[PDB]
Order: sequence, then structure tokens, then C-alpha cells
Amino acid sequence: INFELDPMDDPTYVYMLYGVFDTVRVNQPERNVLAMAYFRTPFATGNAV
Amino acid sequence: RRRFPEPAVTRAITARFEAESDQQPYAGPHETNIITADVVRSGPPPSAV
Repeated sequence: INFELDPMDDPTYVYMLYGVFDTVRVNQPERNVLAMAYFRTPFATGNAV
Repeated sequence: RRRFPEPAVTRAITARFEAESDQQPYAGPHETNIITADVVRSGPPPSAV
């Protein structure tokens, strides 16, 4: 991505937002068993440890 | 004094007294049922999808 901006007078960020499906489905099979699976379609965070 | 039980009789009486302890070295049905119960509910659940 290449941006061209009007020069401002102080350091500014460029708040960039992609489009992601950061969805979670909650599995509760039995009593006091709570499990969540997080998945984000463009930008996932699975490190396979 | 001569009515003191012979050693075999004393052995039988002591074994019978020990059998009613509830604290035998190995698990009876009471103890083994709960030792099975807690191992069943230990570790990752089986029904967790």
C-alpha cells in the first residue's frame, strides 16, 4: 500500500483496518468445560506449538 | 489359663477382626468406584468436539 497524505504538523499514525472474520465459536460439551476456538480469516494467530 | 485360645483360634479371631476394618491395603468397591470416577472426569473431556 502506498499512501500520499497532506503534511501535518505533528507525528500521526495511519489507522489501517483490514477486513477480517475474527470469529469464535464456543464449545461447552459438559459441566464446567469451557473451550473457545479463535480464528481470523485473513490474519490468523495460530503458531502450532 | 488353660482356656486361653490355641494360636489357630487366635489367628482366626484376629483375621476376622481385621476383615471388618474398612481400611484394607487395597481398594474395596467403595474406594475403587471413586478411584474410577475421578479418573473418568480427569484430563481432556471425551465429548469435547
